Amino acid sequence: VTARLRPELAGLPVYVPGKTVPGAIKLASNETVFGPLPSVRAAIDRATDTVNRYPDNGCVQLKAALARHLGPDFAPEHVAVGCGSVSLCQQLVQVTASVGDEVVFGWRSFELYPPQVRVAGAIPIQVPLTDHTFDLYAMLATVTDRTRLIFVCNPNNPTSTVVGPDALARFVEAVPAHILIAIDEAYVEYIRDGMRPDSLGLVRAHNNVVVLRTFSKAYGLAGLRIGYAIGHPDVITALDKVYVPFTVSSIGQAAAIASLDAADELLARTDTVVAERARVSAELRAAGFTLPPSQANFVWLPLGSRTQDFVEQAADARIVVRPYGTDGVRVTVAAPEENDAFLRFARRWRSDQ
Amino acid sequence: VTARLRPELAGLPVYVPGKTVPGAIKLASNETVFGPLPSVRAAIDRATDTVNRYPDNGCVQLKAALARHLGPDFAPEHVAVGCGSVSLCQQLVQVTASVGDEVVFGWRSFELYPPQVRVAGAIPIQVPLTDHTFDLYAMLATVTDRTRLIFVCNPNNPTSTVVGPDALARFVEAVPAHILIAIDEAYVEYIRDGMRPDSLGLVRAHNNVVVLRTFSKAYGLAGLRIGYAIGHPDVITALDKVYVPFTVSSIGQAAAIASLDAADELLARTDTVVAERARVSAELRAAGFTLPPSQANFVWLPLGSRTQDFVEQAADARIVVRPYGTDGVRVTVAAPEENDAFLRFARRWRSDQ
Ligand SMILES: Cc1ncc(COP(=O)(O)O)c(CN)c1O
Ligand SMILES: Cc1ncc(COP(=O)(O)O)c(CN)c1O
Repeated sequence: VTARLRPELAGLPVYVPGKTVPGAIKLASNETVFGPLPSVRAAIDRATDTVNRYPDNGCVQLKAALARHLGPDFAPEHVAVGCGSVSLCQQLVQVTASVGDEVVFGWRSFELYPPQVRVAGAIPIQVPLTDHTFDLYAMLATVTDRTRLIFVCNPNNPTSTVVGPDALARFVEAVPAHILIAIDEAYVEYIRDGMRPDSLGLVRAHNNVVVLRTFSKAYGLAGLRIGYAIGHPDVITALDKVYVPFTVSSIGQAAAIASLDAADELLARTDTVVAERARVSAELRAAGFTLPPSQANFVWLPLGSRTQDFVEQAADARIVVRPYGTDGVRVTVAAPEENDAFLRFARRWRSDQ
Repeated sequence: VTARLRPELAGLPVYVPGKTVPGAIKLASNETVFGPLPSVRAAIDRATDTVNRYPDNGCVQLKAALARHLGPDFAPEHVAVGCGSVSLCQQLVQVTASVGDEVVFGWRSFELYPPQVRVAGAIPIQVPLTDHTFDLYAMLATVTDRTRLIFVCNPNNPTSTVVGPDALARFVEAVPAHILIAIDEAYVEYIRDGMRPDSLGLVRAHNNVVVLRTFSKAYGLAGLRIGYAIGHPDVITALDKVYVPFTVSSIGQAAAIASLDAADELLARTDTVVAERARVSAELRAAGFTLPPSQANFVWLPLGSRTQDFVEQAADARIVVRPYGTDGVRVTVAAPEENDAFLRFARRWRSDQ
């Protein structure tokens, strides 16, 4: 006899992380390539002095720094902080959804969403993409009385694309006002070409809109786990009710504050990533690959049934890229020498096809 | 109109942390008082270089070290790691309980249990203590067909006591074998007087027993959030299914590994805390305070309706102690000079009654 566990656990689609392989360049987790700035390193060591003490459960000084960086329309009451935006995704489910409820999102999208929804006893409504892009029209139509939460992943992980900014505004305006809408903006700092939506204006104009952002990519703290949500104080308060206490570490909070102080410097680096993104995209298309327009720090190769082969052969060339079933491969844009290694491999692989 | 949130959120008993008051003596969060060893800071220093990279989702190195420390009868498959044992408490609830299900625990016990149970839509069965100690007989009598999880907090937070080690074994033997029993051993390193149970023996003897331990107290890493569970590989596999990805940070893992390597030095320090505990207990009793026999790094003062006054008066003396309703005050055993400052206050307060 064994302990009786919940029946939902069997076949639960557990999250599978990007691999780390000795000897290989990693283009599978959308990480930026630079270690911490001197001031960030200093804050980590300063926080290390008092590691025997619990963190601030409320991340008070971080919220004050985030509110200031968000501008005059936002105060700390509009900000929740979580142990990665992955934690905030679960907290959103925990404040909205229970047994038999529905959570709507585009698919393929962040692989985190389905299992977290299922843990709540709710059902994920996975709405197909159109041209590798969230289909807001289709998502709206599938709303029912039991729809408790909607995720819009923008830019989308793993397809890299963004919806039209005006289209997003129309969507939010059309959704029944009682349904929480979470706009996942993990990659927002990489959006160019006038495609960034007025996400903060949407949270101002609508009490049911919450925006998720992260320190893991542009701010370079994927190792330390700081995500934040921007929303209406009632929603922020609810998220803080289900927050697992102390999960955002002291060192994480201090490192995040120091990163905010260096934001001009850190955000300027995204311009370089975007330049490589354009170059990687141009070279891949010149080789004969087709891929959608990326607004993130990665590209999406919809290789279908060939994704497994591409990834295995990439591994043989000491390059780690990220497979998504039989849909495609997500390739991070990183250092120029890593991007060149990937491009050389990609040309060679497609020639062999 | 506001976003519709779950009804269970209204009046949820949200976890209230111990206050942190700059300039005051903090005896409110059961923290140890020493900064990290140079070897631990060095491990953090090395990990700081790659904070741009995600942590190991599987905590492979840490699990291996934990399994070595647990001895020849335990391998990594018996160990789950969480972002604090507080996260593992939620994971336990997530693998066992949903709407209508029951979770039984002694009360007063860990403030964390009721809200996490309610977040699952489950029903907390709160079984009164007897002489400030878990009443295993009464808890057994409360078991039903809907009992999905049992918490035994040993030593108990906040009352500081343990049940008899044989009584614990008999309780485990008498609980129906399909019900998961979690033994919360956050303070196990402080148990003396032959009162420590054979919890690892119980795990080996029973597939439905899981033991929770932490790096936050004896190992002095409260700021960095590492807890671990020891159990049957099926339970561990299940806990890892609901684990929020990457929540145990890269720096936390490195610090925890370093702390295991320095376990002889760190564990030896528990003897000094134990000596202070006996000393403080004698000083309080001589000053007219009754208290149960503590096996933790804190004592429990069953002040009843006077706890608010005691805490307020302590606060005015620049001493932070932890109030629990109209039941009592939990006071951490910390540095000798800090304990003496508290004792001075305690004697003063006593004389004013
Ligand atoms: C859309 C999205 N949201 C959240 C996350 C998780 O980020 P964090 O490291 O802040 O948890 C990811 C990971 N790439 C993502 O793609
Ligand atoms: C019984 C018990 N369990 C778990 C915890 C949480 O410890 P951690 O810091 O590992 O989350 C505490 C905190 N005092 C506790 O008292």
